[PDB]
Amino acid sequence: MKGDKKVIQHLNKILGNELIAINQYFLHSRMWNDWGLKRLGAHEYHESIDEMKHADKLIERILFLEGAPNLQDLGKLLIGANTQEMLQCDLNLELKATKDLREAIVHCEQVHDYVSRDLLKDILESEEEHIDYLETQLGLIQKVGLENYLQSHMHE
Amino acid sequence: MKGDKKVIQHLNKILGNELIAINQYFLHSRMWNDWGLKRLGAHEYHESIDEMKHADKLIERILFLEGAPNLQDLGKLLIGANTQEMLQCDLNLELKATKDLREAIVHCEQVHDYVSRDLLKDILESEEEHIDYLETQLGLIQKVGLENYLQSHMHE
Amino acid sequence: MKGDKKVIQHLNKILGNELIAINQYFLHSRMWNDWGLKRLGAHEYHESIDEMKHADKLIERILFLEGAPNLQDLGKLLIGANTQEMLQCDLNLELKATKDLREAIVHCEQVHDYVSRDLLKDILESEEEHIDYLETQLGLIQKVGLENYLQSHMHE
Amino acid sequence: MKGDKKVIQHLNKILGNELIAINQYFLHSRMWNDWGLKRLGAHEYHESIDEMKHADKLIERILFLEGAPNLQDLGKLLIGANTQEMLQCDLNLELKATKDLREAIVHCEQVHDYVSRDLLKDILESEEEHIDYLETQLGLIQKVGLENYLQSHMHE
Amino acid sequence: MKGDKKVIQHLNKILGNELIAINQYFLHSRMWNDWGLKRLGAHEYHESIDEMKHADKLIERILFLEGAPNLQDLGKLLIGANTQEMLQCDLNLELKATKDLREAIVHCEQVHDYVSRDLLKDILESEEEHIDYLETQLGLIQKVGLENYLQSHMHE
Amino acid sequence: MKGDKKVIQHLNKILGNELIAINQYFLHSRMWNDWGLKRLGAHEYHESIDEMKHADKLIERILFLEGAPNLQDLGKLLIGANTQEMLQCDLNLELKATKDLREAIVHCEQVHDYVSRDLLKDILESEEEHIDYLETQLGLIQKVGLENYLQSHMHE
Amino acid sequence: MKGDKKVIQHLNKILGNELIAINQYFLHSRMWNDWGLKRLGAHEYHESIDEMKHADKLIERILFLEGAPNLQDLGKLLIGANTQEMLQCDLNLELKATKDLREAIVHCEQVHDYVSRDLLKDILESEEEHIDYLETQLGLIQKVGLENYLQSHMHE
Ligand code: HEM
Ligand code: HEM
Ligand code: HEM
Ligand code: HEM
Ligand SMILES: [Fe+2]
Ligand SMILES: [Fe+2]
Ligand SMILES: [Fe+2]
Ligand SMILES: [Fe+2]
Ligand SMILES: [Fe+2]
Ligand SMILES: [Fe+2]
Ligand SMILES: [Fe+2]
Ligand SMILES: [Fe+2]
Ligand SMILES: [Fe+2]
Ligand SMILES: [Fe+2]
Ligand SMILES: [Fe+2]
Ligand SMILES: [Fe+2]
Ligand SMILES: [Fe+2]
Ligand SMILES: [Fe+2]
Ligand SMILES: [Fe+2]
Ligand SMILES: [Fe+2]
Ligand SMILES: [Fe+2]
Ligand SMILES: [Fe+2]
Ligand SMILES: [Fe+2]
Ligand SMILES: [Fe+2]
Ligand SMILES: [Fe+2]
Ligand SMILES: [Fe+2]
Ligand SMILES: [Fe+2]
Ligand SMILES: [Fe+2]
Ligand SMILES: [Fe+2]
Ligand SMILES: [Fe+2]
Ligand SMILES: [Fe+2]
Ligand SMILES: [Fe+2]
Ligand SMILES: [Fe+2]
Ligand SMILES: [Fe+2]
Ligand SMILES: [Fe+2]
Ligand SMILES: [Fe+2]
Ligand SMILES: [Fe+2]
Ligand SMILES: [Fe+2]
Ligand SMILES: [Fe+2]
Ligand SMILES: [Fe+2]
Ligand SMILES: [Fe+2]
Ligand SMILES: [Fe+2]
Ligand SMILES: [Fe+2]
Ligand SMILES: [Fe+2]
Ligand SMILES: [Fe+2]
Ligand SMILES: [Fe+2]
Ligand SMILES: [K+]
Ligand SMILES: [K+]
Repeated sequence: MKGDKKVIQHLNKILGNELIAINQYFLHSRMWNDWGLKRLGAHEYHESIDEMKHADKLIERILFLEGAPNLQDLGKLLIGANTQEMLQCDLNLELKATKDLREAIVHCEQVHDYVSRDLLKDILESEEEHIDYLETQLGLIQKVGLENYLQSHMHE
Repeated sequence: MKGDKKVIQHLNKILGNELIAINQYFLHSRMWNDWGLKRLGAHEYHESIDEMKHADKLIERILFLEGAPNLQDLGKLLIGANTQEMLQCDLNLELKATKDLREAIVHCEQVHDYVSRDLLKDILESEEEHIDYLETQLGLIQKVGLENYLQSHMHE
Repeated sequence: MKGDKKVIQHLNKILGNELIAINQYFLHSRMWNDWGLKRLGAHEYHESIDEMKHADKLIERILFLEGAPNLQDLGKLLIGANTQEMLQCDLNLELKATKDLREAIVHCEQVHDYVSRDLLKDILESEEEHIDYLETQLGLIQKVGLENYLQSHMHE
Repeated sequence: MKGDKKVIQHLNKILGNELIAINQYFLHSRMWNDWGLKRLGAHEYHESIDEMKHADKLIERILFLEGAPNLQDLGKLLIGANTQEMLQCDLNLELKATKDLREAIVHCEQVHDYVSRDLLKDILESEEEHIDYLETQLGLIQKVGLENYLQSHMHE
Repeated sequence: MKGDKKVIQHLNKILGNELIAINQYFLHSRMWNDWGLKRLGAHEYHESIDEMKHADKLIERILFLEGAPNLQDLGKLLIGANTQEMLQCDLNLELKATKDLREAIVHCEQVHDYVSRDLLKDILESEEEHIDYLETQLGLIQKVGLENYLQSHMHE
Repeated sequence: MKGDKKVIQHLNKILGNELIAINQYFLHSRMWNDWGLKRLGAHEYHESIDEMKHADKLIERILFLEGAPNLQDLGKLLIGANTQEMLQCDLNLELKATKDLREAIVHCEQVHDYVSRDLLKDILESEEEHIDYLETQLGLIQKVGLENYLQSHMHE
Repeated sequence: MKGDKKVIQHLNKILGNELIAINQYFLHSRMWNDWGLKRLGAHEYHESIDEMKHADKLIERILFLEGAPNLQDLGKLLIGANTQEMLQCDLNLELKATKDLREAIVHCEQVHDYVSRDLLKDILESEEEHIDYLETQLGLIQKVGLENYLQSHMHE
């Protein structure tokens, strides 16, 4: 079905953010597992999988709308050197992603692509849950202390 | 069955205390959940449900006794800003509530409303369990340290 | 995540309508039970639970957006003295509440809080089902007669 | 297999009556449901489904006989404004349908299309059960009174 | 264990009331069954059984306290002539019986017979439930009309 | 609940498109079954049932909003003579129908009928899935050849 | 455990090839699904998943060896425009990848990193299986014809 060219460009931009998130979260997950922080690693792995699922739905929609999904252009991964930085790197990524999602939704609405809008709203709800998770972890580090917070995420 | 007018006023006063506790504990539960302290949040939620059940029983008794349950007047909620304050606010409210229950029970005994006395003694048993839980939590914060106490209440 | 201050005001206004509904429908449910109209009583109880779940979702959203849920201010309960009045009182409250939901949705759209919009739309769908239930009951009272209508709602 | 042109014309005429009944009865069903008369609504829905099944068998037989099923021409729906009128509209429609079925059966017999006759006879049996149902409800309204009759058909 | 003579007197007085209610409710039950009002007859039968269980517990207590249970003196049965009168007769009996229960509890409390007091409170709780049932049925007759009320209690 | 008159006109217009599609796809389904192309006939039957479900939800929404569902007006069925034409006729109907859905949604949004908007968006999502199916089949005909495509849809 | 720097370089080079293959195959899978060639789509999906698992193991080994996995430098995706081109692009990628694997294995053997050699040998077995699959499909296209080959891969 012939889609709006600007919508497709937006969909491809959201896809680009997912592809960053996939790799960033996967690496952070394996870094935490490597350190023995297996509960943090397991949770970060599931964040990664969520983004893989987002990317898949974006790819399917771009192809239905007769555009070309861009999986070639991989933007800058934000890799931290410790748990506190890793969480904040993820949270910086998510905040930038939600800004792009909101702008894409505005454009879908303007050209009446309501099905793409709905897809993007679904992704956005998930990213806001991710933001909640990240803010909540950083807040817990402050309330319980870094050492306790890491202790609590050693064993699954 | 026409009840004693002052007994009914006592029952409405107990009901008013229940309505404060429902809202205060429900908000505290959701604050704890929002902070990622989900074991505290789940326990406070069950305390809130406990108060909803007390209110229900009082409402039904007031109606049986041909009174008018007052769900309109909501007294002051005591909303803490951190875990220590939230526990102490709940404890302050429980202590005021039990004082009112004791006076209601004196009046029921005086006019021979033994069934209302029984209902109020059941509520009071529950309130003293609530007090024991709150006092114990505050005690545990001093024995294990606030950061340890909060750590132990992160995960269900 | 930092929410829009006027969206948060809108959410607290919707929450305030929910808190009226919880108390109004709970009291009506227990009044119908007390009269032995158990089928009305049970249906109204489940309406009350619906509103408790709406309030919980609003409370959680407000807190995520870093606002303060307002559970302190309780508006006017509309309590009737018979089945016809109680149904019309509920219907009056739902119509007022849907007006506030629509204005809140307008604001969420204006500032691109699409997740809050979605949540309010979900609540709005529920309220329109509540309206449909209430209008239908008032219509059945006209079609079958009041005494028949009440007879059919005596027994669960 | 090449059918008789006038038989196929008869079959298309019966189908056209089925198409009126599907729509008329589906609308009456949803109106009854809308008014909270859910037992009437459910039973009319099932009458609707029966007519859909009649239409299906007629379409398959027309195509086997190398005819062209006519789903384009929709005759006049008879929509009532209250229960008594809706039942009478349905009955009026059934009685016209059975007149057409009988004439179709005569023609099938005359040209030895015995399998078509058998299908039409099966449909006619169902229409006569529909007629019995409708006549019987109208009699019950008279015997038990309209308000009682509607009361008995509120709840499934 | 030697009981207080006046407590035992009180218990025999309560037992006397139980014996009236057993026969009164049993007869009313069989009258309603005989008339084909089986739902009323079944519920009245269960009230009779309740009173039989009360009598059993009073007999057992009197014998433990080394008194002599009095099953010989049967007070006046109030037998109604129609459903309304029968419910009112039952309600008159219950209200008179709760008056004697309260005076017995006062005396139990006065001589520290706290176990007998607890037994009488449990009975009194059952009697207020019986009162609620009877009051509610009389109220339902007013709200739905006598003929509707009886119709709804023909079939179990 | 009194709805917006132009919204109801839009819903009745969507309903009109559903009624065309019901009959068109049902006839196409039975044509495919009659030719022994049973996998195409079964899938087309399921499209037809999807449309009946859309029609049902529209009818229910129109009645709730106190409008009059129009099941009387049946637009022009596009009936093809072979598989390729039938698929294109269906595709042409869907593309016309999504146009009317988009315009109906614009109007719902403008008058704040957010529940009607959500219902139409759900229908639109389904229609775009239908378009995807149709376009894909026409594409497979080109990629595998007509004879291979038909062969693959003989047997369920 | 400190690993050989040049081994880690080899592992990151292998990882770079996995990352290309993941994206290329995932996009080829979804292109096939979009065209209705769903057997090809599912199989290419599972190839993509295989590469994700190769990547994971490489990432884990690199971290264990105190290296930094490189997920940032995504090489050129080879995207075909039709089934034959897509298969050949995949085969070209696999053949380049196996040459890098053989060179990495030589180096692991030279420095006695026999655990790394074993992991690479397991990956190599899988790539050779991937090569066999792809060569076989290209051969079948020649033996059965392109249209037959695609036909056979439409339905799962
Ligand atoms: C460095 C890049 C990637 C890595 C390491 C990776 C890793 C993984 C792993 C380990 C799994 C679980 C496989 C299993 O054991 O079942 C998985 C699943 C999956 N991947 Fe990836 N992945 C990557 C990139 C991608 C991309 C770019 C996409 C899509 C565009 C994607 C789509 C999926 C999907 C759909 C699943 C299955 C999710 C489900 O459970 O439903 N992946 N990935
Ligand atoms: C007059 C005030 C209230 C009364 C009498 C009341 C009563 C009740 C009762 C009887 C239950 C079922 C408890 C059980 O047996 O499990 C319940 C459940 C619940 N209440 Fe309340 N409630 C009140 C206010 C509230 C408020 C203000 C909120 C939230 C802001 C709330 C949230 C809930 C929730 C979430 C549930 C569980 C619902 C479920 O089953 O999923 N309630 N309430
Ligand atoms: C106003 C037009 C129509 C409406 C609203 C309607 C509605 C429905 C609904 C709601 C169902 C149940 C679907 C499910 O939940 O599985 C159904 C089933 C069905 N419909 Fe219709 N329908 C319409 C027209 C037609 C026509 C014109 C035909 C045939 C000529 C037809 C044939 C069927 C058949 C065969 C079934 C399956 C029934 C069974 O075996 O249970 N429908 N319809
Ligand atoms: C001193 C007077 C009476 C006492 C203490 C007494 C006690 C009891 C008790 C303890 C039961 C068992 C109830 C249960 O736990 O389910 C019972 C059952 C019953 N009683 Fe009595 N009762 C008395 C008089 C009567 C009378 C006067 C009638 C009838 C005219 C009656 C009719 C019945 C019946 C029909 C049952 C059910 C027995 C069954 O299971 O078939 N009772 N009674
Ligand atoms: Fe995402
Ligand atoms: Fe396509
Ligand atoms: Fe834009
Ligand atoms: Fe969605
Ligand atoms: Fe995310
Ligand atoms: Fe955690
Ligand atoms: Fe360990
Ligand atoms: Fe309480
Ligand atoms: Fe009462
Ligand atoms: Fe007092
Ligand atoms: Fe008790
Ligand atoms: Fe309490
Ligand atoms: Fe604890
Ligand atoms: Fe609500
Ligand atoms: Fe937060
Ligand atoms: Fe506003
Ligand atoms: Fe939602
Ligand atoms: Fe509501
Ligand atoms: Fe009853
Ligand atoms: Fe028919
Ligand atoms: Fe044929
Ligand atoms: Fe004829
Ligand atoms: Fe037959
Ligand atoms: Fe019929
Ligand atoms: Fe009902
Ligand atoms: Fe008794
Ligand atoms: Fe003894
Ligand atoms: Fe005494
Ligand atoms: Fe007891
Ligand atoms: Fe009693
Ligand atoms: Fe549709
Ligand atoms: Fe309505
Ligand atoms: Fe318009
Ligand atoms: Fe929805
Ligand atoms: Fe469609
Ligand atoms: Fe065959
Ligand atoms: Fe690989
Ligand atoms: Fe290590
Ligand atoms: Fe080397
Ligand atoms: Fe190995
Ligand atoms: Fe490979
Ligand atoms: Fe197919
Ligand atoms: K009646
Ligand atoms: K072939």
